[PDB]
Amino acid sequence: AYSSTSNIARMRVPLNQQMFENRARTIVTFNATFVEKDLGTFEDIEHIIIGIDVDNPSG
Amino acid sequence: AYSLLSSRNRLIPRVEVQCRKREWVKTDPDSPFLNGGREVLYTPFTAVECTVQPMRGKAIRDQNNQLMIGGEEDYDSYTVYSETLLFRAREGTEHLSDQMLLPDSGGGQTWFTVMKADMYPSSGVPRYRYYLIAVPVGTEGG
Repeated sequence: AYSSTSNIARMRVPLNQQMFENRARTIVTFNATFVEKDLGTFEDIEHIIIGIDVDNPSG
Repeated sequence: AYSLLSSRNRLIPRVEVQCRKREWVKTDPDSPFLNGGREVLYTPFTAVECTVQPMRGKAIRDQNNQLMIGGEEDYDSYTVYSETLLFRAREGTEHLSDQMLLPDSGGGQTWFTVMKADMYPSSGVPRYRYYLIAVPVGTEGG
């Protein structure tokens, strides 16, 4: 997408020491969005094991 | 006084070249400027006999095709010995510098604009030396 624009400067440039050539220059700024793809994946979680310890005073 | 140099050579070949005088004029009726829509008026003529030679060095500004950010631009120049009087531009006037048509490095023919003229007022013999630069391609100079 388009964002903004800079100042437009008009210039005169000598050529072969005989003539002045008309020119101009500007900078136009755009927005963009870039997408890239990973090189792999991790393994899934198929099985989960959890250990539990319940501290109590009776034993 | 000089005698031998006051006559045409008989060993080195010489050629004639074509030239054209140049003025300028204002065309816009209402613009308040001296420039207006500038125009140039031409009147052709020829040089009696001339010798053409190229630049002697290889300096970067004397090369024919030059690399610029736009593209391979074009440049040419010469040194000319002649027995005809050619004039440069004069300020506060409507006269421009004389031009003359010579072959170029690309095989075509283009106009060269007089930039430096050498004269020897105290000697008397009418022999001159000129230095010329090719008009920018696609325009008629300035």
